Parts: sequence; structure tokens; C-alpha cells
Amino acid sequence: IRMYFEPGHYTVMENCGEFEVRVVRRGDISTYASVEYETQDGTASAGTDFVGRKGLLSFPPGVDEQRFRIEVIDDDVFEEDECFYIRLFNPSEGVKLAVPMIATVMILDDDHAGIFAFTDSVFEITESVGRFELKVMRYSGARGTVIVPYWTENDKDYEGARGELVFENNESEKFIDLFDVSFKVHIGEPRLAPDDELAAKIKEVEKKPVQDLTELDRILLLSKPRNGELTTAYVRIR
Ligand SMILES: [Ca+2]
Ligand SMILES: [Ca+2]
Ligand SMILES: [Ca+2]
Ligand SMILES: [Ca+2]
Repeated sequence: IRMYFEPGHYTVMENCGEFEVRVVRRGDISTYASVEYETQDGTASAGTDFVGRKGLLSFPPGVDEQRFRIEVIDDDVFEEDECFYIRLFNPSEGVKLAVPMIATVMILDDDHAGIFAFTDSVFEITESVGRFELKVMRYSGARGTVIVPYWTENDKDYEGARGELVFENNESEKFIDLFDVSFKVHIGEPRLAPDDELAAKIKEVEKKPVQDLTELDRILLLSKPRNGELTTAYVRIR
């Protein structure tokens, strides 16, 4: 005998350049064997998401596995999770096809804007030793510029803080500088730079009645940055 994929399932980052797909030969190794593979489309398109590939996996006498590089294509357009597969045909004569003989590889986008939130909800700190950066994390993922307001609230102890953080591309983290009592500090809602080419196209899609949005457009709409659970932090001062 038998010949079958293993791993029979690979998960892969759109930016992984490529990755190995491994195949196994059980049963009578002793003699050369072989088998073919062909990438074939799922939701992930050969052409846009990966490259098509038929091939011949040769198994000289004494080898019960072959790997083989598949290329995952990278781009800057937000897409949901996508799929594509790889099938074993044409085994050599000695041998039967097993389970699985269809490998599944999924492409994870990384063109989201994306989702913004604090790390924890409470941070204990020190009567007066100055400053001390309050982190803000950007979750999966880190495409486009995203601007995002910040202001503080009272609960004399600190100086009030306001602004708009600017996460440029692949900016995943940024910091608010401040500057037993507590106060809260909020984050508003993320928006793109008003004038980043994307913010427009989306504005365009954002008028086509939803019933009109091309599938492409519907997925362009949820490319937009969002907020997470905790959009507020308390600061305890002791
Ligand atoms: Ca695609
Ligand atoms: Ca993709
Ligand atoms: Ca993409
Ligand atoms: Ca990408």
C-alpha cells in the first residue's frame, strides 16, 4: 502493498513560501515503486492561492516515503480560509492505494487589519515612579494601516491621556505612555486611514445594497478592523 499520504493533512500560512507533503509506502518495499500526485482546486484556487502540480513520487527499493514541495502563493487581498487538495493516482504495479490518497492543505490568509484589544483588565502599579507603557495588541492579522483613538477615565493621581495610535503595516503592537486607587482607560473603534486606497474601495462596496455585494465584495467588507472583548482597562495605584 500500500501507498498513502502522511501527513494526510497540512495547515499552512499563506506566507510559508511552500511546504512538504509527505507520502508513505507500506507493504513490499524491496522493489522500486512510485505513484503520481495532482494538486486540485477547492475553495483555494490554483493560480491565485497556490500553484498546480502533477508529479511522480518515485520509491527506489528500500524507500517508503517521499515528500514534495507545494508552493503557497502570497498576496495582499483579504480572503477567508481557503482550500485545495492533492490526489494520488497511477501507483506502480506492485501496490494498492490506501487511506488517505488525497491530502488536504488549507491556506490561512494574513491580510486582515485586524482585531484590537488590551492584554489584561487590571494592572497593579507603584505610588509614583513615572511611566510605564500600556500595551495594545493587534490580533490575527496585521494588514493595512489602522488608526485607533485612546482616552482615560477617573474612578490628582495621574495626567489624563488622549490620542490615536497608528499601526502601520505589520505593526502588531503599540504603546500608550502614562503619565490603592484606580482609574479606567478606553480604546474606541479602529478605522483605516481615511485615505488608504482600501478604505475607499470598501466605501464603494459599502453602498451596493448588501444583496448586490459581489462575493468578493462581501469578503472585502469583513476585511475591516474590529474590536475585542476587553476595550477597557483599570489601573490600580497603591
Ligand atoms: Ca483565492
Ligand atoms: Ca489564500
Ligand atoms: Ca491573501
Ligand atoms: Ca497574505
